[PDB]
Amino acid sequence: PNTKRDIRRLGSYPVPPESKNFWRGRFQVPGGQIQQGVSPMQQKIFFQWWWNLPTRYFWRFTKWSDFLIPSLMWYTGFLMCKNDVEEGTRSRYWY
Amino acid sequence: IGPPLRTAQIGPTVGGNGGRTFVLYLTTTINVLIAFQVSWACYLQPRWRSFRSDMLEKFPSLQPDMDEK
Amino acid sequence: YYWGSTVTTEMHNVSPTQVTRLPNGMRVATQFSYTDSATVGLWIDAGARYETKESNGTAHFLERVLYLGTKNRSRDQLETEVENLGANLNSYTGREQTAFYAKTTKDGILPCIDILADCILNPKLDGDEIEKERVRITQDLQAVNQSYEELLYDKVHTACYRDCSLGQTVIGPEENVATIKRDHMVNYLYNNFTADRMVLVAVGPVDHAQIVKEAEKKFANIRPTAGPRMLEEKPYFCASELVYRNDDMGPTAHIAIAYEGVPWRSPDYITFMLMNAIIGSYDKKNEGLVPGLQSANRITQTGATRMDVGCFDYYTGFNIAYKDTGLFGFYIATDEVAVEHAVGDLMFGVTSFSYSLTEEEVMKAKRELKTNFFSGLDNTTGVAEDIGRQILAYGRRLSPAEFVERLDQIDSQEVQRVAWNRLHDAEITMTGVGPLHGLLQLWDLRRQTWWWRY
Amino acid sequence: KTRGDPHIMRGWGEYVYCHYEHLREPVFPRKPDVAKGELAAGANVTRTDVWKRE
Amino acid sequence: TLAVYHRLWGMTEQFAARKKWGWRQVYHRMLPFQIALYPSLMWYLFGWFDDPYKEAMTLGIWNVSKRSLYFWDPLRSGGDKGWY
Amino acid sequence: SFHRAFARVVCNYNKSIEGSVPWYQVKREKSPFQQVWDEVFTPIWFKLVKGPYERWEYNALVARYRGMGIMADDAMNDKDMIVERALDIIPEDIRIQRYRRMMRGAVLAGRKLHLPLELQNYDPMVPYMAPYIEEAKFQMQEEQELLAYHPWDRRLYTAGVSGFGETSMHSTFLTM
Amino acid sequence: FILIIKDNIILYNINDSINYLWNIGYIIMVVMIVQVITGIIINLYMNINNGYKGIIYIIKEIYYGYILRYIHNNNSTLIYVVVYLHIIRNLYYKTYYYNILIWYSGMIMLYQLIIIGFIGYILGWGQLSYWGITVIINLISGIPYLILLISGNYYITIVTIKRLYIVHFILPIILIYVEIIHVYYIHYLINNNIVEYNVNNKIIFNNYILVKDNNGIIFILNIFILELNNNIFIIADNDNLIEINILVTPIHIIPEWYYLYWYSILKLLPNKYSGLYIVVNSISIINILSEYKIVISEYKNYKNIIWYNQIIQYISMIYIGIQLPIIEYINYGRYIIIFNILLLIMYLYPKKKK
Amino acid sequence: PPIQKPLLPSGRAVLKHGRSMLCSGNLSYDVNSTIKAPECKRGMGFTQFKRFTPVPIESGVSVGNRGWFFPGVIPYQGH
Ligand SMILES: CCCCCCCCCCCCCCCCCC(=O)OC[C@H](COP(=O)([O-])OCC(O)COP(=O)([O-])OC[C@@H](COC(=O)CCCCCCCCCCCCCCCCC)OC(=O)CCCCCCCCCCCCCCCCC)OC(=O)CCCCCCCCCCCCCCCCC
Ligand SMILES: CCCCCCCCCCCCCCCCCC(=O)OC[C@H](COP(=O)([O-])OCC(O)COP(=O)([O-])OC[C@@H](COC(=O)CCCCCCCCCCCCCCCCC)OC(=O)CCCCCCCCCCCCCCCCC)OC(=O)CCCCCCCCCCCCCCCCC
Ligand SMILES: CCCCCCCCCCCCCCCCCC(=O)OC[C@H](COP(=O)([O-])OCC(O)COP(=O)([O-])OC[C@@H](COC(=O)CCCCCCCCCCCCCCCCC)OC(=O)CCCCCCCCCCCCCCCCC)OC(=O)CCCCCCCCCCCCCCCCC
Ligand SMILES: CCCCCCCCCCCCCCCCCC(=O)OC[C@H](COP(=O)([O-])OCC[N+](C)(C)C)OC(=O)CCCCCCCCCCCCCCCCC
Ligand SMILES: CCCCCCCCCCCCCCCCCC(=O)OC[C@H](COP(=O)([O-])OCC[N+](C)(C)C)OC(=O)CCCCCCCCCCCCCCCCC
Ligand SMILES: COC1=C(OC)C(=O)C(C/C=C(\C)CC/C=C(\C)CC/C=C(\C)CC/C=C(\C)CC/C=C(\C)CC/C=C(\C)CC/C=C(\C)CCC=C(C)C)=C(C)C1=O
Ligand SMILES: CCCCCCCC/C=C/CCCCCCCC(=O)OC[C@H](COP(=O)(O)OCCN)OC(=O)CCCCCCC/C=C/CCCCCCCC
Ligand code: HEM
Ligand code: HEM
Repeated sequence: PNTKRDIRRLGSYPVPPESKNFWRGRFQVPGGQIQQGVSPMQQKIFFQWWWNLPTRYFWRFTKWSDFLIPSLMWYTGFLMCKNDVEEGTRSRYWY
Repeated sequence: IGPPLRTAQIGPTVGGNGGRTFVLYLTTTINVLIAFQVSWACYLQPRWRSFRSDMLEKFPSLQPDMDEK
Repeated sequence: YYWGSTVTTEMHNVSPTQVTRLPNGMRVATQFSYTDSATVGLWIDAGARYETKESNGTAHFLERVLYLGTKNRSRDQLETEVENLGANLNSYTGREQTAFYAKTTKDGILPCIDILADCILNPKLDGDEIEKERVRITQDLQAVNQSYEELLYDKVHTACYRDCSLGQTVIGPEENVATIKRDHMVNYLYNNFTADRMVLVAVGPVDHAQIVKEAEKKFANIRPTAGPRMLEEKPYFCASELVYRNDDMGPTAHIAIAYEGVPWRSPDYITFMLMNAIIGSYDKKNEGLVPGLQSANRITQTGATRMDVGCFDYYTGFNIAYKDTGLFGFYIATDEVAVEHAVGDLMFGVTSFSYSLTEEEVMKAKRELKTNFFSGLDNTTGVAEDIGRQILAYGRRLSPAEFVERLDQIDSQEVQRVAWNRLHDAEITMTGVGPLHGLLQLWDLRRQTWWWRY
Repeated sequence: KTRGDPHIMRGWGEYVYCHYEHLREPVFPRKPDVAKGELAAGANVTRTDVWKRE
Repeated sequence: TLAVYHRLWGMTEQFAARKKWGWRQVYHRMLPFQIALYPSLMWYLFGWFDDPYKEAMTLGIWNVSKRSLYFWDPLRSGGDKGWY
Repeated sequence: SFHRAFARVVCNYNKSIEGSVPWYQVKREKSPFQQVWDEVFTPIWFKLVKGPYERWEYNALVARYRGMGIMADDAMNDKDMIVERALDIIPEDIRIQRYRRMMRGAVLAGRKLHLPLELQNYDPMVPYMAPYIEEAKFQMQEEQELLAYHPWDRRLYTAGVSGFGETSMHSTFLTM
Repeated sequence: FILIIKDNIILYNINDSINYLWNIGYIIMVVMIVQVITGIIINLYMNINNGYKGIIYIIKEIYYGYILRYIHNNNSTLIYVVVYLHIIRNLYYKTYYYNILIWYSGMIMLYQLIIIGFIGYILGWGQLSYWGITVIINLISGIPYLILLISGNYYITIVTIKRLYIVHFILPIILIYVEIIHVYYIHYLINNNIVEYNVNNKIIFNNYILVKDNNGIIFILNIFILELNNNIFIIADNDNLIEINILVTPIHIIPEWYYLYWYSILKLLPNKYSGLYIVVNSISIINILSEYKIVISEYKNYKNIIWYNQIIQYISMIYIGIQLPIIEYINYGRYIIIFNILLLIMYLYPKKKK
Repeated sequence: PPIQKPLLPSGRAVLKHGRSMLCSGNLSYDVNSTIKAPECKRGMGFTQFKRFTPVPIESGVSVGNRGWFFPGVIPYQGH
């Protein structure tokens, strides 16, 4: 569950037995907030995928480029071993 | 009304986590013993035997073959 | 483990208690104090225990009527004389000991000896006084007019000591109270209030020689001795339940659980005093500087956490000693639904003395035991009670230094040895009043005196 | 630019930048230099005399 | 008064040593349980050992002659070579 | 009894190290061997490996925080008890902005978006939680020492709690 | 138990910001059910006296028995792929840092799964099955008379198959029970998020997360059906369709792909016992990765270099297992093992202060 | 030796508000005195069991609240 301060309830109505987990994830919101939304039945349901598509893949690739140098080094190890194996076999067996 | 007043909890707020400490101690001990066994058998043991053979080159400590112990 | 001696130079700086035996056999004990007030009284070895089943209640009746006039004086004259001296005559009667003392100014010490001697030796047990007191005693005898702590204190003795006179109550049964007459009281005075069983205790700006001279003069005609008391076996401790299940007296339940204790003169008595201090006492309405949730007392701390509410509205340990037996246990006043947690926690605490008691808890308890004892000796009446009770119990008064010397030797290991011998896997008695659905059978509670762990 | 020091921690192990740890303090903690701006909170206030003015 | 505070601060300096001692005392109280654990193990593992170790482990009380009249291997009842 | 002898050894040893200065408060001079190692290995290692690697990781972390619009101290998880105890006592104005920053970050991260660059010019490594983390550690150390210096015995599996120390009911599998 | 279902499915709250990597656990639970169901059905027709002839009988004579045979074999491959990906996921986000109880409950299911899968492979009763168990059982030849008690004879026989079959039938049912302890700890100890901190953006599971989880599990099903019916990936070695010959060894003796990592560890280290112990080390050492840390941080969302090297290290070790015991491969494999040890030490060690 | 005081020390002021040593009556027997010797209506001894706190018991009043709950709120399964 969340912190004791967060899950401390203001109301005295008992927690229903089917909502135990729901009220253990309560948060104590400081300063209030305004939440707004619209039913999906009155919205475009696929455009956001297209609108966010290029930025999603740009940030994905720039993060994954951090593994470029490690992967090249492992790949360099993969090549050396493969060709060290071939030379060893030929030297030991081939005439 | 208003935001709730600040108040510190009455501790202690930790404890009762002994089963996790046992798992830590148990796992560290096993892996430490594994380290000694692996290091001894894979590296130190063969080198000791090679050193033993070198001393045998002296031939004054040659092992009897009729000992049939 | 031994951590040193806690005796100090100040403990040795106390006026000595001088005890002398008069020729008739009355002991006279005095301690000088730099006070303007004094306490003089007679602590007599007598009580309900030494009464027979038919006469039980006579001693209490006599105590109430003793100050209601004498042969020489009258109730109005006696009350007037004491008031003119600026003093107040007090008295009490217990199962094994009785006292008749006067709190007075310095000039009234010797006059009060005369009044107390006249009351004890020449009581005018007028029939009218007896009949009026019979009405008062009868009302007192009703259970509705008694507190629940008083009821349980009597019922603990009734349950534990079924075979001997210690089970008798001081007030007595209503059948006896209805029939007591002057002759009963006159016989009790003759048999029990004898010189060999009396101690004259004077504490204040007093001189031992002067008190002795007055005592010999005023108690000259007291009966020197009475026949030796009957020889009896060790009082048998009966492991029993005596529970009054009443669901029409509100939410609070009162429970008392007892173990067999030790006599006054036992070498283990001071250990049982310390164990009583370790159990301690707690009150939700007087928590003190330290809250229950952060208490050093282990019983208190674990109790305060139960169900986020606490399972002890009130509890106290008790250690009751008699000449040849004792009772050691705890008393609880708790919510009905909390009784199983409360008895279980206070029994787990007593069982812990036999297994896992820390040096820290013992050392804290020694200091709070010493604070309680020394603070009780602050006023003259406190000193007088201590002198009189101790001389009756031990034949001598233990000095504060001696008490500390013997307490220094007791440690966690000594508590563990005594508890293992006497309290571990021991028989218990349970007594109760109020809504006690949660209280289990005696055998179930008697299995909590030992642990599967360790 | 940021005020953090990239090399605040040393030795073997996976890199990490953070400001806080769980370790215990000594009963006689180093006296903080509040005159220069150092923070005084916790043991360095209670078990020291930095708070004392003249 | 600072001296008093120094003493009050310092009375818990050795917390780690005191908590170690506490657990060492819990472990001391658990050592007696070995008296039943070890014999129970050897009791369950007795059939695993070889006969000469069975005899030594029991100080010679158990031996081949003590095997049941109807040994679980009937060809070895009365000895490894049978009764006769 | 050997336990009694062991108990005396422990008592005497601990009595002989009371008031000892902690290792960190000693004025320590490096040995003539560690000084040589610091003269040779440390400078080259910093220039070629440690310096560049740690700058690379640090600069990435600052960018990640700036993209979410959060501070470094916002990133602390309240499953850590010191963080939870510190968060109990932070003043309301600090609390309000911390919550708003953390909410914006999660929305941005969940929707795979980044904070506009117009709002990214701030230092994310300002240690605003430091006063309260230090107070919380002090409170917890006092409680550890004065109230938890021994493994206490309690009645087991009673009142919803195992009796092994935890204080919340129904907080383990065996107390369901 | 309709109010327990409602508290853990209908009104169960989860963060909105989780990725599809949080859908892996749901996939494991569903495919696990399928593997148990298809196993029970397969045993209605299977012959334990000759597993070789039972498989042929199911494939040819039973109506749609080929579906049962291939689903059970191929779904076991999917169980290990999804479980290993779940392990990689947990390592990447360091979910073990605070939710260690969840990690412990999971590792138990991992240990059980290893035993379940191996014995099942033996039930095929082919060349690799017979020779694989013969090789592995010899590892415990040090313990006296232990091999005889386990095998029930001096060589592997139908006696061994009968007893291993009971373990294969029952142990998976126990694994399902441990899945309830795993879900209990997940619901009590709230799940981690893609961000380090805890934020107020949770939504109910049934209306949002379950729809997304079904989309993922249907996408994995489109791939599993292609493999199931057309064998686009070779996931079962062909050598297990050869009848057992106890006198002649097969060309190579290797387990399924999902045991290759541990197989190579043994094949690499010279001493047999050392190889077994290093196998023990890898699974146990990852249970205490965060235990020695002292700073207030979960090491989350850095560049995760050590993580990536470790994942590639698993892949390379798996690759070396496939190859013959060439000397050059042995040398490189040993370097990888040493490299893996250093990576783990990086995880464990706490940092000093400059 | 005998113990003459309850195991739980009062910790409160003996004298009542506005009343001094001079005008408090006799603290040994005065009804309003906080240290008056209890009357042995049923005999001496029960003071070892007696609760000396003047406030009446409020059954089930909470003392185990660490700040996790507001007054009047019922914990459900400890949370
Ligand atoms: C070089 C050689 C090296 C060799 C290597 C091997 C070394 C040997 C030892 C290995 C095993 C170590 C065991 C550790 C025990 C730890 C105990 C502990 O502290 O627990 C609490 C502790 C929790 O800590 P805590 O929260 O601080 O505790 C406070 C709470 O009070 C705690 O309370 P809580 O409730 O929060 O937590 C309790 C927790 C504790 O449980 C666990 O977490 C699991 C612990 C046990 C693990 C499993 C052991 C299996 C091994 C034995 C079996 C072997 C069989 C062999 C047979 C061979 C035959 C041929 O959960 C439970 O109790 C769950 C119980 C569920 C029971 C359900 C039963 C079914 C329903 C009821 C009955 C049936 C219905 C009725 C039917 C009636 C019919 C009519 O547990 C953990 O955190 C650790 C869990 C284990 C993690 C993994 C350990 C790894 C060990 C390192 C070595 C691994 C090597 C690699 C192995 C590879 C295998 C393939
Ligand atoms: C580097 C610097 C220099 C280093 C210097 C080192 C200095 C130490 C070495 C020298 C030690 C000298 C010891 C002097 C002993 C004095 C003895 C004496 O006068 O007695 C007074 C002494 C104390 O009397 P007390 O003052 O009343 O105090 C009572 C307490 O016991 C008092 O104890 P406590 O309260 O302190 O509690 C601790 C307690 C208890 O402490 C412990 O037990 C420690 C437990 C810790 C956990 C251990 C877990 C298991 C670890 C296993 C590791 C295995 C590794 C293997 C590695 C292999 C590969 C390398 O310790 C003892 O009981 C003391 C033991 C004294 C020695 C005798 C026992 C030693 C062990 C023998 C084992 C033999 C195994 C053979 C295997 C064969 C295999 C084929 O008497 C005893 O209690 C001693 C006996 C204790 C029981 C031992 C077992 C007896 C078995 C009897 C069998 C009967 C069979 C009958 C058959 C009948 C058929 C019809
Ligand atoms: C060549 C031959 C060689 C031969 C060699 C032979 C060697 C023989 C070895 C024998 C075994 C030695 C084991 C040594 C471990 C030392 C670990 C250590 O340093 O502990 C310090 C550590 C203290 O840590 P700390 O951080 O200072 O403070 C802990 C708390 O956070 C805060 O602490 P706190 O003190 O503030 O909290 C208060 C509370 C703290 O309480 C705790 O810490 C308790 C934690 C929860 C325990 C329950 C876990 C849930 C159940 C798990 C098992 C599930 C399945 C069981 C049934 C399966 C059936 C199929 O303390 C107490 O309550 C004090 C009294 C405790 C005893 C109560 C007795 C009644 C309950 C019985 C259970 C506990 C017995 C003692 C522990 C036994 C350890 C083996 O204490 C513990 O580890 C506590 C015990 C937890 C582990 C229990 C494991 C039970 C056995 C499971 C099976 C294991 C199989 C694997 C192989 C076993 C062989 C190695
Ligand atoms: C070569 C290597 C060897 C390695 C050796 C390793 C050995 C490990 C053995 C583990 C055993 C664990 C036992 C724990 C028992 C339960 C926990 C406990 O003590 O609880 C304390 C708690 C607390 O007790 P308590 O002390 O609070 O008691 C308060 C008051 N009373 C006594 C009334 C409850 O005990 C219980 O409440 C549990 C009930 C009692 C359980 C008694 C033991 C059960 C024994 C089972 C019988 C079958 C055994 C068959 C064995 C055959 C031989 C192989
Ligand atoms: C610091 C000094 C300590 C010692 C102080 C002095 C007092 C103790 C000294 C004891 C030393 C003498 C030990 C004699 C051992 C004889 C063993 C022997 O011959 O066994 C043959 C037996 C039988 O041998 P066998 O297997 O060839 O049987 C042949 C059988 N027939 C004849 C029918 C063909 O061997 C065994 O059983 C092997 C195991 C030996 C037993 C374990 C070791 C000896 C234990 C001695 C225990 C002593 C306690 C008293 C007796 C207990 C039993 C009732
Ligand atoms: C030779 O080539 C090689 C291979 O191919 C052959 C490999 O696969 C491999 C890797 C292989 C592996 C890592 C796995 C190998 C697996 C093997 C050998 C399995 C052997 C069979 C068993 C272990 C079956 C025995 C079953 C068990 C002990 C249960 C296992 C699960 C456990 C212990 C977890 C918790 C315990 C349980 C679930 C048991 C529950 C117990 C009960 C319910 C009992 C209740 C009893 C009562 C009275 C109530 C290598 C290294 C290799 O070199
Ligand atoms: C809290 C959880 C507890 C779980 C406990 C699990 C159940 C434990 C069951 C204990 C069983 C004890 C062993 C029984 C063996 C029976 C022996 C017997 O009858 O012998 C049969 C027969 C006799 O043949 P003989 O011709 O006389 O020659 C044999 C050699 N002298 O064969 C044998 O004796 C063979 C016995 C082999 C036993 C091998 C024992 C060693 C096994 C190691 C187990 C390690 C387990 C580790 C678990 C770790 C979990 C984390
Ligand atoms: C996670 C659960 C399980 C997995 C990993 C698994 C794994 C496998 C494996 C790999 C095979 C052999 C594949 C092949 O023949 O090449 C197999 C065979 C078999 N399994 Fe399972 N199994 C599991 C559960 C079960 C269950 C619950 C049962 C029975 C109730 C079962 C019954 C069988 C049977 C009868 C066979 C022999 C048929 C065969 O030749 O495939 N399995 N198992
Ligand atoms: C039979 C195999 C297992 C199944 C059924 C399974 C199922 C689940 C499910 C449903 C979740 C919750 C949703 C999710 O995060 O995807 C989860 C969480 C988790 N699992 Fe598993 N799991 C299995 C194996 C494992 C293993 C072997 C480990 C550890 C090596 C593990 C560690 C975790 C962790 C740490 C989490 C927490 C996820 C988080 O915090 O976000 N699981 N698992």
